[PDB]
Amino acid sequence: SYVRPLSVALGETASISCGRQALGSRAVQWYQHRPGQAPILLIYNNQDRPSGIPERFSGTPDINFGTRATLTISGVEAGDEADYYCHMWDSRSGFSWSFGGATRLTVLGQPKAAPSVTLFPPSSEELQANKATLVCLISDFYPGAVTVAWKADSSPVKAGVETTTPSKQSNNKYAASSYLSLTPMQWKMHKSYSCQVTHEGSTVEKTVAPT
Amino acid sequence: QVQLQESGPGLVKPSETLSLTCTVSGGSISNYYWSWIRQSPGKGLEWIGYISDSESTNYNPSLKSRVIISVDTSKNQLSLKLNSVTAADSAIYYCARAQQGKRIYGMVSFGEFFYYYYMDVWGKGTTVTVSSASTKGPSVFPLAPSGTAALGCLVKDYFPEPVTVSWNSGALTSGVHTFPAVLQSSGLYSLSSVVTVPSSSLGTQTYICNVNHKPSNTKVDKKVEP
Amino acid sequence: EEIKNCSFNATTELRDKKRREYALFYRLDIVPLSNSEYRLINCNTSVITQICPKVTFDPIPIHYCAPAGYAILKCNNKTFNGTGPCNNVSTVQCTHGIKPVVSTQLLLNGSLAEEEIIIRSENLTDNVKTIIVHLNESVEITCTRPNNMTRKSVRIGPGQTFYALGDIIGDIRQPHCNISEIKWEKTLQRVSEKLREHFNKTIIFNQSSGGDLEITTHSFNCGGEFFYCNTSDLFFNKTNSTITLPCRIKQIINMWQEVGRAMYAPPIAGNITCKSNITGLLLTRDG
Amino acid sequence: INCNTSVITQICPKVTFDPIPIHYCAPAGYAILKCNNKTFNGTGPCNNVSTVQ
Ligand SMILES: *[C@@H]1O[C@H](CO)[C@@H](O[C@@H]2O[C@H](CO)[C@@H](O[C@@H]3O[C@H](CO[C@H]4O[C@H](CO[C@H]5O[C@H](CO)[C@@H](O)[C@H](O)[C@@H]5O[C@H]5O[C@H](CO)[C@@H](O)[C@H](O)[C@@H]5O)[C@@H](O)[C@H](O[C@H]5O[C@H](CO)[C@@H](O)[C@H](O)[C@@H]5O)[C@@H]4O)[C@@H](O)[C@H](O[C@H]4O[C@H](CO)[C@@H](O)[C@H](O)[C@@H]4O[C@H]4O[C@H](CO)[C@@H](O)[C@H](O)[C@@H]4O[C@H]4O[C@H](CO)[C@@H](O)[C@H](O)[C@@H]4O)[C@@H]3O)[C@H](O)[C@H]2NC(C)=O)[C@H](O)[C@H]1NC(C)=O
Ligand SMILES: *[C@@H]1O[C@H](CO)[C@@H](O[C@@H]2O[C@H](CO)[C@@H](O[C@@H]3O[C@H](CO)[C@@H](O)[C@H](O)[C@@H]3O)[C@H](O)[C@H]2NC(C)=O)[C@H](O)[C@H]1NC(C)=O
Ligand SMILES: *[C@@H]1O[C@H](CO)[C@@H](O[C@@H]2O[C@H](CO)[C@@H](O[C@@H]3O[C@H](CO)[C@@H](O)[C@H](O)[C@@H]3O)[C@H](O)[C@H]2NC(C)=O)[C@H](O)[C@H]1NC(C)=O
Ligand SMILES: *[C@@H]1O[C@H](CO)[C@@H](O[C@@H]2O[C@H](CO)[C@@H](O)[C@H](O)[C@H]2NC(C)=O)[C@H](O)[C@H]1NC(C)=O
Ligand SMILES: *[C@@H]1O[C@H](CO)[C@@H](O[C@@H]2O[C@H](CO)[C@@H](O)[C@H](O)[C@H]2NC(C)=O)[C@H](O)[C@H]1NC(C)=O
Ligand SMILES: *[C@@H]1O[C@H](CO)[C@@H](O[C@@H]2O[C@H](CO)[C@@H](O)[C@H](O)[C@H]2NC(C)=O)[C@H](O)[C@H]1NC(C)=O
Ligand SMILES: *[C@@H]1O[C@H](CO)[C@@H](O[C@@H]2O[C@H](CO)[C@@H](O)[C@H](O)[C@H]2NC(C)=O)[C@H](O)[C@H]1NC(C)=O
Ligand SMILES: *[C@@H]1O[C@H](CO)[C@@H](O)[C@H](O)[C@H]1NC(C)=O
Ligand SMILES: *[C@@H]1O[C@H](CO)[C@@H](O)[C@H](O)[C@H]1NC(C)=O
Ligand SMILES: *[C@@H]1O[C@H](CO)[C@@H](O)[C@H](O)[C@H]1NC(C)=O
Ligand SMILES: *[C@@H]1O[C@H](CO)[C@@H](O)[C@H](O)[C@H]1NC(C)=O
Ligand SMILES: *[C@@H]1O[C@H](CO)[C@@H](O)[C@H](O)[C@H]1NC(C)=O
Ligand SMILES: *[C@@H]1O[C@H](CO)[C@@H](O)[C@H](O)[C@H]1NC(C)=O
Ligand SMILES: *[C@@H]1O[C@H](CO)[C@@H](O)[C@H](O)[C@H]1NC(C)=O
Ligand SMILES: *[C@@H]1O[C@H](CO)[C@@H](O)[C@H](O)[C@H]1NC(C)=O
Ligand SMILES: *[C@@H]1O[C@H](CO)[C@@H](O)[C@H](O)[C@H]1NC(C)=O
Repeated sequence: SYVRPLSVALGETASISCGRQALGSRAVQWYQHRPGQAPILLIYNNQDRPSGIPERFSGTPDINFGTRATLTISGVEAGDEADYYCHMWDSRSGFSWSFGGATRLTVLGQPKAAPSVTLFPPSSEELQANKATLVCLISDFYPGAVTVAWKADSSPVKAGVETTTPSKQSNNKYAASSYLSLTPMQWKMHKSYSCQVTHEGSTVEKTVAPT
Repeated sequence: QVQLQESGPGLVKPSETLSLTCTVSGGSISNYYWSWIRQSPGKGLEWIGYISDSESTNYNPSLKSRVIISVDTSKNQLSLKLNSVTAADSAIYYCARAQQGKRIYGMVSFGEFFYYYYMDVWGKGTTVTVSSASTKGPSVFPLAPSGTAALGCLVKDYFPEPVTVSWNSGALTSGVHTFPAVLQSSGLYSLSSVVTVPSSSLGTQTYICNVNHKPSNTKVDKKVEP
Repeated sequence: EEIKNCSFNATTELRDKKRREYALFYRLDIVPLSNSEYRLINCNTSVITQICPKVTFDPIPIHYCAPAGYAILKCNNKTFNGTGPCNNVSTVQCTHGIKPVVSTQLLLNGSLAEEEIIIRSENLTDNVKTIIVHLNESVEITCTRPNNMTRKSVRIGPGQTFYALGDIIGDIRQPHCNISEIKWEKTLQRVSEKLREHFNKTIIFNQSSGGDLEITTHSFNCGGEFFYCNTSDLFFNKTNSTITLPCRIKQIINMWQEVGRAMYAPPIAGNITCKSNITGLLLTRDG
Repeated sequence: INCNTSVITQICPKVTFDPIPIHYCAPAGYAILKCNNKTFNGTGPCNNVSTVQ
């Protein structure tokens, strides 16, 4: 479906409005869902939350018709960055098959972090099979946006690069790969290769050489 | 006390029945409701269907004509069949325990109530890929290391996702960082994993990775050293 | 199929332009004519007149007085059969305050017997004579139509703004009435004790024999809308909890059963709740 | 102008609105008291009062 944006500062309180207003007496669910991750049920009844969810997660009870369902996340931290769904059941609307449109929470103000670049040279067994491939591993940076640059000696190379898009870690930081594939001959004929990771305003470079 | 775990093929040819199963741990299967949910890249969460404690079926009309949610009461096992698979059906399929809630707003006598469900415990998910392309085992080359040292392994050219990596068959867990994979123009993913380690630890303390790519059932492993 | 959302083509402020309006209608006020096309219930035999939405049917005491040179004689024997010689008679210029409470089966907001429960009729020996029970203990009934309704003015002609059933805000629920189980069963096992005096047999309560809706039901008024309650759970003679009667509501009613004059009650907006005293009955005996 | 809120009735084209004197009389057993102070405020005590049928 289509997603709605939302930005709250770290430590502040998020107010996630539901997508579909109810027509009768309701029973709304709230699922926290991160991409590539199993969703977790935050709140099942209009306000009841299961064991293992913190008190900072709050729902609105349905005591009088007219109230609008909102999810309240007090003290938002970096981990609360996910998709949130408003499963809206009520009396007059039918069967709630649809979880509804997502509200992607993006907590602002997280600390900045610097990449941990590491570049391995082609493997000997790899070189034996007439196939060489360098590997540049960027990790532990934030915000999740890096610019890789492969330099054969001094002149740059762009034919043969494949850069994985930034993805979040368990530290709530980002990590990305970048592979330079080249024939085993052009790996020895060159002086040295380099991988230049540019993150935010700073560049950092790890170089390797055939020896 | 109740866990879950999926089990799938990882790859299904177009227009063919896709079959998955789930195994409940710690509770009677014929005692709760069970649901299937799948998330594709782009489309939000989609509720496939659910099976009652009475094992009565009810599917999402978005795919009701193509879903069969079965069960095996004997061995705590629940299944799913999805016939006529197409490229859009590729997603991460989850199975979860649906709990029935009875929301009462008027008189229970006049039926002034409705039935709402909420899935409170899910499986870990099974990734399925829809492409007539064939399967392919990987190729794990060792990445030799060189304050602290860092070594890894280059899992090259496989299809399809996922791939399981572990160090020393489960002994080494700290300092590891498996990286997300790179889809190549040839059409096959390549992955990488590394582990930061003390500089002196490579005296002879064998560091051996463990690579599993089950969609081809080609489990391998390799050792790293200078 | 309890209530309907109906659309109709309607005349506008101008005589040639047509408008497409929608309005809610109770199922009872509508008949299915010979693809989900319907028709008002009383257009096939009567002229319909909407109540001016300002006048109210709230029953207030009426004092019936006799002209000068006339008199009113009042009986005060607290056992008076309703017929024959009464002593202790007194004269009054005017009757007491009498509320015109129009109900069926159950007598609402009436007077009470001071002692006993006085059965009244002409000839109790046949059956077609209506028995009228009087009571000393009043069972308190509580009725309500819980659907938060909206009034919607529609344009139908020059200065002719008929008021229709707009929209149901909130839940869809069911109108009904509550009576206490122990209390109604107590005071009904009381009327049973008095029928044995004249008929030395075993008395019985079944339900209304059938026919039109108004005769079979406990029809009355409440807040400004006319209820129709199924009284089967009240009369089934079986010698704590509470009982609840399923009621419906009509807007096209025809009180004072004229030749062909219908009546539209404009919808009362909001939550309707009225509590009333049941002070009597009106039974009919089988042959 | 008045079709959006009222019912229109045309005067029967024979009746006329010509203002003619109206004599308001009181029933028998009643009386009408007339003030004749040619400065009467319209309110309060007036003397020289006379009665008329
Ligand atoms: C004429 O006669 C008529 C007939 O007699 C009569 O009709 C009656 O009308 C009234 C009003 O319209 C009706 O009252 C409603 O009753 C509903 C049901 O209430 C009972 O059930 C609940 C829930 O029971 C489950 O949960 C509890 C514990 O949570 C368990 O103990 C139960 O066993 C049960 O759990 C099982 O249930 C299922 C079946 O097995 C399973 O699915 C489940 O897994 C479990 O196994 C009880 O909690 C209630 O307890 C209350 O009352 C009892 C008295 O017996 C006391 O203990 C105590 O006082 C409690 O307060 C009760 O027993 C109510 O749900 C309903 O109230 C809600 O709905 C309305 C409309 O939607 C809302 O406006 C209202 O505000 C309430 O909303 C709250 O609750 C919902 C649902 O939980 C929430 O979603 C919502 O957000 C809100 O929660 C908030 O408030 C809660 C408290 O209010 C609070 O706890 C929350 O934390 C949150 O802050 C309403 O009261 C009545 O049913 C009609 N009669 C009949 C027979 O139905 C009529 O009035 C008469 N008079 C006339 C016509 O004039
Ligand atoms: C009874 O039936 C009538 C139709 O005969 C319903 O009117 C329709 O109501 C819906 C919802 O109010 C309207 O659609 C909505 O449009 C607005 C504005 O674009 C938007 O906010 C909503 O997302 C939705 O699209 C629809 O236009 C309206 N039709 C007309 C002609 O006005 C009425 O809601 C029904 N009510 C009940 C109680 O059954
Ligand atoms: C039998 O008598 C009782 C008692 O008079 C009647 O209850 C009365 O019902 C009327 C109409 O619904 C109530 O009027 C309402 O008053 C409330 C508050 O004053 C107001 O919010 C409403 O707009 C409406 O005007 C009246 O209050 C209520 N009387 C009492 C004492 O509660 C009952 O309706 C009678 N039964 C029959 C069948 O006539
Ligand atoms: C019943 O419906 C009406 C509207 O259909 C609601 O009335 C509202 O009452 C509040 C009370 O302060 C007012 O502020 C609003 O302006 C009213 N609404 C309108 C449209 O006038 C009433 O809340 C409803 N009752 C429910 C849903 O229980
Ligand atoms: C005769 O009828 C009158 C009613 O018209 C009864 O008189 C009332 O009795 C009560 C009881 O003490 C008094 O409180 C009232 O003041 C009396 N009313 C009047 C107008 O006097 C009287 O009780 C009746 N007698 C019998 C034997 O039934
Ligand atoms: C419903 O019944 C009660 C009980 O009989 C009535 O309460 C009496 O009301 C009269 C009204 O004239 C008072 O004079 C009495 O003092 C009340 N006595 C008791 C014991 O309540 C109540 O008025 C009745 N309400 C209606 C609308 O009929
Ligand atoms: C008292 O009121 C009467 C009117 O009712 C006045 O009487 C009239 O006076 C004029 C003046 O001469 C006469 O031509 C009329 O014939 C009188 N009418 C009657 C019926 O007699 C009188 O003038 C008033 N007096 C004062 C002092 O104002
Ligand atoms: C009203 O008349 C028009 C034709 O002018 C038609 O299209 C429409 O369906 C009619 N609606 C109803 C409710 O009869
Ligand atoms: C009028 O309508 C009623 C609806 O109940 C129907 O039963 C009856 O046969 C009709 N009679 C006439 C004369 O139209
Ligand atoms: C009222 O009439 C009954 C009729 O049987 C009689 O028994 C009773 O004594 C009368 N009450 C009086 C006269 O006070
Ligand atoms: C009613 O009471 C009078 C009292 O005189 C009695 O004569 C008559 O038979 C009674 N009739 C009925 C039907 O109870
Ligand atoms: C009401 O009259 C009945 C008649 O049998 C009697 O049994 C009951 O005791 C009376 N109750 C009161 C309160 O007068
Ligand atoms: C009358 O009483 C009993 C209760 O069901 C039964 O014999 C009969 O069906 C009832 N209804 C009638 C006779 O119409
Ligand atoms: C009245 O209610 C009884 C049960 O309470 C039901 O069997 C009967 O059909 C109902 N009759 C009407 C006319 O609603
Ligand atoms: C009726 O027409 C008058 C013309 O002056 C206009 O001003 C007014 O808004 C209209 N009102 C209604 C209720 O139609
Ligand atoms: C009429 O009333 C005024 C009031 O001030 C008074 O001055 C005048 O004398 C009165 N005329 C009489 C009494 O003729």
